[PDB]
Amino acid sequence: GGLRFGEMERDCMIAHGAAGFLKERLMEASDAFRVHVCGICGLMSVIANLKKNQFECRSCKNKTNIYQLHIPYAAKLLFQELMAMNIAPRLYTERSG
Amino acid sequence: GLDGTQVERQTIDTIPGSDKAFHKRYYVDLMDEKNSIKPDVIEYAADILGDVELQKELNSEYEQLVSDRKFLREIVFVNGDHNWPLPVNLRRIIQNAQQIFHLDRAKASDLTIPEIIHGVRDLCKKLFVLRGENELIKEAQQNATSLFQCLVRARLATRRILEEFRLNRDAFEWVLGTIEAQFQRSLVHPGEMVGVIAAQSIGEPATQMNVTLGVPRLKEILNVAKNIK
Amino acid sequence: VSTSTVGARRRRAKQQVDDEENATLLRLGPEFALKQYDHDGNEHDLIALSLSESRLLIREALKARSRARNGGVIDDDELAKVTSGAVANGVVKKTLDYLNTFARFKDEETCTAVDQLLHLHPFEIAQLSSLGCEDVDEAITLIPSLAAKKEVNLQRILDELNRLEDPY
Amino acid sequence: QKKAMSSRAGVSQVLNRYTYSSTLSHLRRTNTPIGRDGKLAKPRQLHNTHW
Amino acid sequence: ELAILKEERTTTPYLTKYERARILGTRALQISMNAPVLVDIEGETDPLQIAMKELSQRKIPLVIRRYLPDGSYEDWGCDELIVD
Amino acid sequence: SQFPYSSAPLRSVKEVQFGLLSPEEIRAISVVKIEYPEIMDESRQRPREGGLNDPKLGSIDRNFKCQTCGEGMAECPGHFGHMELAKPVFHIGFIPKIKKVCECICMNCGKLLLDETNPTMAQAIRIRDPKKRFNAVWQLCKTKMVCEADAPKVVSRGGCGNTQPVVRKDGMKLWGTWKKSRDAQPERKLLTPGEILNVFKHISPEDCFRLGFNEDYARPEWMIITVLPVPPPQVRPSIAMDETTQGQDDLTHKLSDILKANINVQKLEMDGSPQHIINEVEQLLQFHVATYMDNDIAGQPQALQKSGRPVKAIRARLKGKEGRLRGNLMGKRVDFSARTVISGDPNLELDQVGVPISIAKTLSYPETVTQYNIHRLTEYVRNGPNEHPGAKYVIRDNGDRIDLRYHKRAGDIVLQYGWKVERHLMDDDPVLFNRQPSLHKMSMMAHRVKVMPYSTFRLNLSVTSPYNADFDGDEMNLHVPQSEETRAELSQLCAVPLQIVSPQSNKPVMGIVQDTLCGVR
Amino acid sequence: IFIYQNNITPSANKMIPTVSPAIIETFQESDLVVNITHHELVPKHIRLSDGEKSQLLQRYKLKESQLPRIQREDPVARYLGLKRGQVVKIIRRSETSGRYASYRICL
Amino acid sequence: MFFLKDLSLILTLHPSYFGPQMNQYLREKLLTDVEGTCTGQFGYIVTVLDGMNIDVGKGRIIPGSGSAEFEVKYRAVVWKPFKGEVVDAIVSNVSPIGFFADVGPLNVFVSTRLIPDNLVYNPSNSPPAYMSNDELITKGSKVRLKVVGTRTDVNEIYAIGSIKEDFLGAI
Amino acid sequence: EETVEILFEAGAAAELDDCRGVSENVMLGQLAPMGTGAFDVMIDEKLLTSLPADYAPT
DNA sequence: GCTCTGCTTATCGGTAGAGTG
DNA sequence: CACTCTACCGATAAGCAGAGCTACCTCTCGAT
RNA sequence: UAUCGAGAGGU
Ligand SMILES: Nc1ncnc2c1ncn2[C@@H]1O[C@H](COP(=O)(O)CP(=O)(O)OP(=O)(O)O)[C@@H](O)[C@H]1O
Ligand SMILES: [Mg+2]
Ligand SMILES: [Zn+2]
Ligand SMILES: [Zn+2]
Ligand SMILES: [Zn+2]
Repeated sequence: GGLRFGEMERDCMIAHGAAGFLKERLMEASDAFRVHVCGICGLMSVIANLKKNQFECRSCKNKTNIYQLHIPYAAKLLFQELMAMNIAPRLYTERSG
Repeated sequence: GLDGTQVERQTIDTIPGSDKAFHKRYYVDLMDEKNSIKPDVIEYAADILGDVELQKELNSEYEQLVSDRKFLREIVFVNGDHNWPLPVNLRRIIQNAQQIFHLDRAKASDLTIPEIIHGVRDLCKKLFVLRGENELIKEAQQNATSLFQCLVRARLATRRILEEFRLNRDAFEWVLGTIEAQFQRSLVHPGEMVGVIAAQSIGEPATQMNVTLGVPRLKEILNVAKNIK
Repeated sequence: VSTSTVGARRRRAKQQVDDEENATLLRLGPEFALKQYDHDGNEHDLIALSLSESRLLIREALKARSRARNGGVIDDDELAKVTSGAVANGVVKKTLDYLNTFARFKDEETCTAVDQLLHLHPFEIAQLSSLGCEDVDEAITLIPSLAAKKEVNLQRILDELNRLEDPY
Repeated sequence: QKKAMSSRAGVSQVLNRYTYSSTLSHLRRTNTPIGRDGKLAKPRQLHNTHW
Repeated sequence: ELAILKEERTTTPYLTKYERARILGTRALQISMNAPVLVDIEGETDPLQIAMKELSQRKIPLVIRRYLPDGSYEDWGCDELIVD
Repeated sequence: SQFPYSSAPLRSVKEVQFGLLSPEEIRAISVVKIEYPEIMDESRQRPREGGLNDPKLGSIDRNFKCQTCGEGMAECPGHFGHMELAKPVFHIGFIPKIKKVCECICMNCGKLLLDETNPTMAQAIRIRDPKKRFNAVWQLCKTKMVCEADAPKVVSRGGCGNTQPVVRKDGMKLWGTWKKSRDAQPERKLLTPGEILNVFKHISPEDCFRLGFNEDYARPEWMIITVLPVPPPQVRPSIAMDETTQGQDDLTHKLSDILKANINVQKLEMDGSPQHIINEVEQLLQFHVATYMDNDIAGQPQALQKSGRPVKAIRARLKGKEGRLRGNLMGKRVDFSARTVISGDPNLELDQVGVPISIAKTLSYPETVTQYNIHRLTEYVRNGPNEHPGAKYVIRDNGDRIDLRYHKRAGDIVLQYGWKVERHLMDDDPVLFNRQPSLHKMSMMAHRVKVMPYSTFRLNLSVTSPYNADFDGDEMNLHVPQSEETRAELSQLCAVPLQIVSPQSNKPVMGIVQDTLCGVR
Repeated sequence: IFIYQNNITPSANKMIPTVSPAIIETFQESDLVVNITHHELVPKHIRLSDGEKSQLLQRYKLKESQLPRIQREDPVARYLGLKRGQVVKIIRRSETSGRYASYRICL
Repeated sequence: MFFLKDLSLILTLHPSYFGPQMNQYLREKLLTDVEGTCTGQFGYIVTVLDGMNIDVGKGRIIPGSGSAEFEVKYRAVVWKPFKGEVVDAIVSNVSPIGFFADVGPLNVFVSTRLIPDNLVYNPSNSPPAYMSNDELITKGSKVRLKVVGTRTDVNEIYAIGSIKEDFLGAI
Repeated sequence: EETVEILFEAGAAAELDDCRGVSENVMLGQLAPMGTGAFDVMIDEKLLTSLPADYAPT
């Protein structure tokens, strides 16, 4: 197994201002994952065949406005668990105010 | 605007003492010869006595020190405490200049009085915490450095520089350059996560520690308890 | 890969079927709305280009790029060689020859005359210039959007357009 | 078994055999089933009557 | 729009400890990927060492974009920020 | 680099727009309808299409690619299904909010019981924050017990005149009591989810806003469940107790229970329904859909597994010290870490840490191959994973790792510039060192490695104080940065010498101690 | 300014916002026996003019919601009759700098 | 149908390209990558305006990879066809199933069922053409067609025409 | 604290989360706006032009 | 199993105003 | 013009339920 | 190279 980098160790790296190190610990050294999201509806509802080079969010009828994200696997899991309870957590890559 | 690692307890020398002892240390009288600067510590001792235009400077110096003493005694530190954490340890800067420039002796200083008063007064305008010409920025900058300026003026007074520390021109310009550089180094750096640092600095001692005290009292405060013990 | 100024369009509860592109009904899709925005956020009317306008811009841009590469010192087959890559040489050469044989107003003198004559949707303004016509009957057929606008002169427009049209 | 919650846990334990002294102590141990939720201190104190 | 003109910059003219650590690390990474180096490389060939040499000569070709709370920003080159 | 190439632009998340999933949207994103509670085809291997492990939901198997996206189990994110419910049920999380909305609007036509003509009510619509607006509105409309047909000549506001109920919550059920006109007899009827659903669909867009809801993202009838999103197997994996014995996740069983209970609601209203049975069977569908999401409902028994323990609902997955946020997102277990007993060393520099050889051969750092280190790194590769100073992997620009344990011709490897060599941990590598509890920032400081025999981590005695370490069994943790950027953060921000003075009290946190302090006197 | 002795009925208390643009303020006569702004711990609060407030917001590039706040019912806000949106400037002793200017905006 | 469109392209630059001609490299790279390519969303990007003066902006260094990301904003002449749009063309080939007509960048297929009945394919004629009595559609004939369908391959677009309507045909 | 209640209320009120906090970015695996993350790093095209011409991209 | 706070229900007047002699 | 007699909103408690309860680490044992 | 628990321990 791997050691637990717990919340108090997180706080220590915040105090150090070591943002790169903390990101790396919690991604490259753990559960970093790539997901595809729809640029319109913000859900992880994209069907992505990478050898065929084709992406589509069927709900939005969208094959062009599609982004990939690097997030913790446990974040992908959290968001799917919220969806299973009828909560829509929409991940957008641009602001609007 | 300072980083917690960059301050040390220093005494602000215009706060203690009687009005007589205060006047004895800081006032220079170019008229009364026995209340002027000693002649063996300066080269220009002859051209000093009687100069009313140079006495106007020394009056503006002493009036400022009196303002400081009044400000510190009536507004900031009513109970008279004069030892406080402040940046840039002035005692070390001076004793290094005394060693670097061999300020031993019994040697007359070539440092003229207007150089001291204008040098120090110009220093207190280069201690930039906040930059910008906006009226509010300049006001915030003056408030941010008010206490430190008093510490500086209380040390770098004409009489003390010449009689007590015995600085020459080379050493005095170095002290000014060093103070300015060390003050910049003592500013907190943007990006500093002072929230978590505050949280750990207060929380860590608590893990190792007829009015209520200790942890039960801390809990009453932080929880904003309605019925304290 | 390459994207544009129009963004957003986040999901709404109600769908829309006023979208299918029909040039007859002036439905040009989400990219070619009447009001566009430049790279500074400023509002701007859609820039639709007649065959004659487009011939001037493309030819000017290609020879201006060639001059800039030469530090500041004619033919379409030579002008299309300014582009980079055989795919670009192809599309540009095929586009110039098409414009070379269907641009009525082949100079900027006549083109600005047509510009002032016409200056009404930007799509129609480019169609009237690109498609030579004899009568009003032929214009409201090929461009069925001019139906309910109710403000002709159309005929003297077409007459001036056809008179301005140089021989070949 | 069907009531494993609400039932008390740890009443039976694997007999400690690390060393002889530890076996003797294990056979003479007692348990107060108060919990760990609700701190207090009173049942944890060495009461005079424990003498 | 958001960008603050050089003449109206109000933020500190010194490189911060956080800017220094990120600049050194970022530049080190770029050097190990064979980015053009702006100083002579003698005996010290580690990416971090070369990056520290460029820093000491004000030769790291990077710019700090300091965001202010309202979203506006000042670009400062590492050639112009003061290094202790 | 370990992710296969995708043409989609890589971006980060700048905004999260929360809301509810409409019934239409739940169906639009679904890749399969879930109808059959039998997980397996017929115990004849493979999963039953339309069942809870329909392969269209995604691949969790090393040898079967996903039948929806074509990707292996590593890339496949999982895809949702949908399950149509025979009868609308409450969302267990939203019952108390549904109750508040019912008391706000007319339970007949769906109009806000008060209008902008009412000055105080006109003040409440001014509130910019949706949550606060909803409360200010609800504080007014709760007591309005009649839908007014007329504004306060006759000017009509569109009201219907009906009296409003006094709504009370009773478990998963809402009861409304209308006071028939002095005092007479009041009749409390049940406010079914379906009844409330239809009333809610008649709320106007303008009244939807005044209630703090959102026409596109949080429409108030989406708090009633008519179609359930079925999460993919990635959310609810199976486990194998003894190689050939596999059990299902608590969520898989609970969705089976919802599916079974849904079928029995269809089996009643079409044939043998003794009424008092229709209410018992519909109530059971409400139960399974509620305890699937939240199994700590106060005042009623928990859903139980046949083993007797309570079911692990989704709500319990996310809360608490061990839940999804504090246990998997704010902190987590990490690679390139180590732990062992600590010892003191009078002959180490303040900023060093002595690292056992075995630990230094297990941990690694991926050094990029350049002209300046290719000779050095080839030597490490020849030494291999078991001899120090050595190396464990060679990483190509494509991402393919070469495992140096199984490469019998390691001497015939040629390193290309731009490749990476995962070499052993070596002297002066910066590492983050840490003793729990991590009470302040100098509980985690960067030390310079010194590789040493024997199995303890070695500390200079003067760093014991900030760590509050001693050597009576204490253990400490070591973390290895994996890039030029994170190495530099350790050496340039966290290194021991940078930490000698702490901002806590503008004074040092390290001094001379024990033997050296006794001896110096 | 209406000083009462014991209470003001909630029904009569509603006659207070029905009288704009004129402003009615109420004080219990007890609460005024001591002037609280004369206390050591209450530094001098000075209301900013509409122009001074704008100058403050631009210097910090601030929205109003990003300033520290003072409640309308705050004893010193009531003493000054602060209305929603108005800002006080507060000059204060400081043990690290001697003097520090704090700004609060009224809710 | 020609337009002026404001477009942009994200270019990622590897650190070995962090040299003295970086901006000029990106400007050439934009042109090589964008000119002549087709998308269903904008159409054919024919030529980029003011290529040698394009403002490439500053490159953002991507944390963890060292590479720099530029957003190169530009303005181009684009050509996209539309269903319903009438356009002129030049026929490239004639065959028993109709003819093919070059409308600028792309090629349009007109099938026999979208050709008026009196136009008869005559292979014996030299050169081969669809003929009538006063009509003549051979290779190189100016024709006016109506785009009745656009199909998108994201590489080349495919449009099917018709001259089976009023005012359409040879000109 | 109150993890699930916060998220239910956020859905029902269509809360927009601008992801400016430290915790947001930690849980999204993104460089947090703190310390070394409180600014962006750009490439200095002007300082690169002092290199010789043979260093130029081809 | 124990402390706290906020939120959801009864009691308290308290008036404040038409019905009254 | 002196009386009550009830419809109001205060201000009460008032009772209630739940939410929370240091960090990291080791090992054995039983049930599914 | 399982999961859920419990118990005993280390600093
Ligand atoms: N239950 C616990 N929870 C959290 N931290 C704990 C702990 N038990 C021990 N620790 C950690 O270990 C330290 C205890 O050190 P010990 O070795 O137990 C006593 P000391 O005060 O260092 O020495 P002494 O034996 O001379 O009195 C605590 O200060 C903390 O750092
Ligand atoms: Mg110990
Ligand atoms: Zn979508
Ligand atoms: Zn899949
Ligand atoms: Zn109604």
